[PDB]
Amino acid sequence: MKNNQGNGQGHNMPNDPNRNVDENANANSAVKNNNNEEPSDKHIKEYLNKIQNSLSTEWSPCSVTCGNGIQVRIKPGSANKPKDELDYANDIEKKICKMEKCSSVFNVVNSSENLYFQSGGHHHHHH
Repeated sequence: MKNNQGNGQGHNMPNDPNRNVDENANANSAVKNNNNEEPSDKHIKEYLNKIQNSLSTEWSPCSVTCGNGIQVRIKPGSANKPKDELDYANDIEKKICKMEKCSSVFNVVNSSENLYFQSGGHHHHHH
């Protein structure tokens, strides 16, 4: 039988009552499908750097639903040469390919591709 509050929660950062809980709403909008939107330049240009570290000669899928697909990889001719000296404007070889299933006759859900859009979580909004 004690009348003292005690340590309880203890030292901690203050909460934000002003901030509203829109996480539930965000989850509903955190999923997209049946979209024919082409990949962004930011996404495409970052890919060059993303695979830059592991750049090699290989033919990759178009990776598009209704836009001119493009894959950029080291040119086979320059494959023998060190990759470090190879650059996008110097020896990188690329090709174009359009999606065959872009006949606009059958819907193609992109729910399976949603994971890419989401970072596997969500961040709250402050102020």
